[PDB]
Amino acid sequence: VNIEFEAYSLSDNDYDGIKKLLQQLFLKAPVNTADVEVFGFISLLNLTERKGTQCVEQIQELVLRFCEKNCEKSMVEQLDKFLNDTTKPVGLLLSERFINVPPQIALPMYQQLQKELAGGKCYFYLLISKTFQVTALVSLKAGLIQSRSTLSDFQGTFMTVGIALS
Amino acid sequence: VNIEFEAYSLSDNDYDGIKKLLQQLFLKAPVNTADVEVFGFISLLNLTERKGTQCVEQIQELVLRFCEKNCEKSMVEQLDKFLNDTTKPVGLLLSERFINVPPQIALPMYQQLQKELAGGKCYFYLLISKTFQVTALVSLKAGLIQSRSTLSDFQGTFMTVGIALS
Amino acid sequence: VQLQESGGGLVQAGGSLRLSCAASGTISPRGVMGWYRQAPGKEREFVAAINYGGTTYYADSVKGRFTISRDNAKNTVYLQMNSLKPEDTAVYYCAVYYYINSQRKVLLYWGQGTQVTVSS
Amino acid sequence: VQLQESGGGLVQAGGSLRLSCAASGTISPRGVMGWYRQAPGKEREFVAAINYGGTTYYADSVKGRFTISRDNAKNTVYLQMNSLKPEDTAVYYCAVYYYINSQRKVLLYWGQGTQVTVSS
Repeated sequence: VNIEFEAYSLSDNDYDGIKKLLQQLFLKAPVNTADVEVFGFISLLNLTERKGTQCVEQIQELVLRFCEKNCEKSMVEQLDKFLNDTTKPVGLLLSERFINVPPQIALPMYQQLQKELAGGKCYFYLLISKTFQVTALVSLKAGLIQSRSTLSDFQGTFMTVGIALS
Repeated sequence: VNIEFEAYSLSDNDYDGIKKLLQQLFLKAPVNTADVEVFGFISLLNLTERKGTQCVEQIQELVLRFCEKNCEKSMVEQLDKFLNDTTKPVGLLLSERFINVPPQIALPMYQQLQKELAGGKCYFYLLISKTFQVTALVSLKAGLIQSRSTLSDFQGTFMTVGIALS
Repeated sequence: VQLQESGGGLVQAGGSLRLSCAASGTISPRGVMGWYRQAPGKEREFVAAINYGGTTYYADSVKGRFTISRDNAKNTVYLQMNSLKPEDTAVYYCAVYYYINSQRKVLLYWGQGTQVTVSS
Repeated sequence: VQLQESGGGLVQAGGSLRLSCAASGTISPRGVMGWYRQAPGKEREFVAAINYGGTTYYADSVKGRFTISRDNAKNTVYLQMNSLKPEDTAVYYCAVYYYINSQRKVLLYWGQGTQVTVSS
């Protein structure tokens, strides 16, 4: 099972709305302590579970719906339901066990996801990114992959991890 | 991973106490509807989880403690903690998602466990049995096995199933 | 809206049956009526469907053997089943559904189904 | 009860170190003092232990190279480490524990550990 989506066609305020969407997600969970922009989350999943596969139906359906023709302004509203609907698997999985790691944790996890994506643990990622001042490029990557450990054993199943890089 | 325990050395009131212990367990959960004695439960487990392996530590420790020399009257008290301690993985797993199936469901599941034990899904079973009037034999079998489906897809992970055959 | 299936039964291989599904109420002109089958221990699969305007759809497994038709005045859909095979043995259910758009189907009503058995 | 490790450091392979672990309070005569080591990215493993009566225990990896001893008047345990190998590089922790019975060990106190580095 693989599901990989990338969009380079976003508007500055589409990026800017989704960033706010992710930010509430951050503020809404436990916070932890002990150029380019990147924001999003990396959630570990178990596909032998009901939750695991119930999520995937939602994720796959969102991606299917993102493959609509004029489906671009809608991105920001469709993401609003997706991740903020607790009446739903993905919005529910992000209210429970969402942890906010500081950037020194986050960068290694981004970079390894970025390696693993380029070339057994089901990971769910949603990741926006801006490269500048001006804006040179805006990118929403979001996918379901099975790979090598990105978590440092510091993460459990249905544990989600916050990315926030500036 | 395999863990299999059988004891044919029980007293009539050791059997009779454990039966009461299992019975409260039955009364304490949702009840479902749509010669020899056998009583116990069959609980499906996922070993890639924390819960799954936290249970096994308890199960393995109970079995280790059952391999003590004079450890027979203690069986009834040690089982009392084991399965009724919600401050503990196994006593907690039996308070959540314990389902009581009628005997027409239960017998097929016993019989298949009895086949699979004789000769990938981690199952946890605890099973007492009397063969008579008089008492000819009393048996406490209890183990951790990985096998073929005993549940009829009617069971989920960390779902436990009641056995009660008369 | 209730859907009432009928015309199931036992038949020999190569034989024919005619299933009927009557609706207790008026089906919207947006309503598609479809037949689905469920073999023992299998999921429910699509067999054939017909829209209000008479456009027909068939599964590849029944194409050239089965013929769906609809009577709008009787609120009834028919499935003529010819050249029956042992693999056509299933419970056959009718359903009413409509499309919101090209990607979104809403199933509204299911019938209770009718048994078809094809003996060798 | 605090346990204070000392005598860690850098040494060449084949060399020797003497670790010491002092307890801030009186250890019960039922108390066993043990050394444990944790290499980078590894679990904490047993090295050696000594009971109040001077009975010694060693891991097979250090047998014939290391010698544990205890001073009951100073509440101090020593680990003489001879013929050091690169694989002896770890943080070394002392602990106080006792046996309730033949199967049940209770760990009471852990020290903060001392670094040992064995260079090639």
